Amino acid sequence: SVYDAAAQLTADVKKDLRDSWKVIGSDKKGNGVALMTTLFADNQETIGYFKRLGDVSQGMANDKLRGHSITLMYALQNFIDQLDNPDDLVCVVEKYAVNHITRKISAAEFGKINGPIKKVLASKNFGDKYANAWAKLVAVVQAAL
Amino acid sequence: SVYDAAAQLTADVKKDLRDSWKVIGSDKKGNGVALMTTLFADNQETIGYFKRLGDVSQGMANDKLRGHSITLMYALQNFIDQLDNPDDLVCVVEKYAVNHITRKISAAEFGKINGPIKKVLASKNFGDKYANAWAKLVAVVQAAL
Ligand code: HEM
Ligand code: HEM
Repeated sequence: SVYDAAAQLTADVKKDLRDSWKVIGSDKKGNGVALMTTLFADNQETIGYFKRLGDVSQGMANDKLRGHSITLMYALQNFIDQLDNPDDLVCVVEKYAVNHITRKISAAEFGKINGPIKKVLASKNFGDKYANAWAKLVAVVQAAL
Repeated sequence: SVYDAAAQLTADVKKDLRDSWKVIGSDKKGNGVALMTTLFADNQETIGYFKRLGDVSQGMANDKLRGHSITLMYALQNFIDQLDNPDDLVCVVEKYAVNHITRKISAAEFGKINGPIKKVLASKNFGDKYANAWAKLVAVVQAAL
């Protein structure tokens, strides 16, 4: 359950999430678009779900993709800000889960984002330790799907 | 016609928005729920769009409502952060507009949030000057509806 998954976010996992977010979250537009383009590059099969965005290879020049990417980063910001209170983290996670459930995005599908996160992370000199911390956060959302 | 609506956000309006948000956005959970419960109390008919949230009477104690309220505040945080770049503000405003259009929420219906915003601002002692500034930000989204 999402309640069990939220409990896996221990003291050090939270710390690693905050430390890395401090850097990644500094450039939401830049890292946001980088995140999405990497997803479409590594997992070409996911592009179908983003039909509304249009020509996704345009990257930053695509207003819809840019608007979506920035918005995704504020969702991550939301998660980071709720780390102190698991009750609040859970209700926020379940809120964002609703629309993904509506789009038939499964847990396995959602998990595709870990690759892109690991990459953007590595580009900022944050290794496996941080990639794994984020994978645990993503797992909380997966549990709600 | 979003860009034209954004043109109304002059240097002083943006200054008033940032200053009041410094206070309002410091307690997203508390002020977010206050906004929603005030909307429900002032315009009972708006509850019709929120059947998914359940018993909205519980207010803060209702996990679904709390989750939605906090998330709404990050949309505003997003807007405030994009004020200086019309191109980014516009693509972000249109991104958020998609789901509201899908729910058949008209510009007039969306405009009902102005009353609640005014009361919440007043709670923190921000007068009409600030309420009008926020009305202009809301008008930008209304232009996309
Ligand atoms: C860290 C991971 C992710 C976060 C935090 C996240 C967050 C969001 C948010 C906030 C939205 C905009 C609000 C909405 O319309 O629901 C959204 C939309 C969307 N997300 Fe996710 N998402 C993530 C990963 C994914 C993945 C991996 C997929 C696809 C396999 C996915 C598919 C979608 C789709 C299809 C949309 C709608 C796009 C549109 O038509 O504008 N998301 N996501
Ligand atoms: C300050 C203005 C507002 C902002 C910034 C805002 C923001 C948001 C956000 C971020 C979401 C969650 C993402 C999504 O599903 O699209 C949302 C959902 C929603 N909004 Fe708005 N909204 C505002 C005003 C309103 C008003 C006045 C109404 C209706 C009279 C409305 C009705 C809805 C509904 C029905 C949902 C879905 C809630 C659910 O079932 O969980 N919104 N809004």
